[PDB]
Amino acid sequence: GEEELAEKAPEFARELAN
Repeated sequence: GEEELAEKAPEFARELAN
């Protein structure tokens, strides 16, 4: 359940920083 988020990782790094 962590691969899908790592393979796609949609604007996750930014949303996570904004």
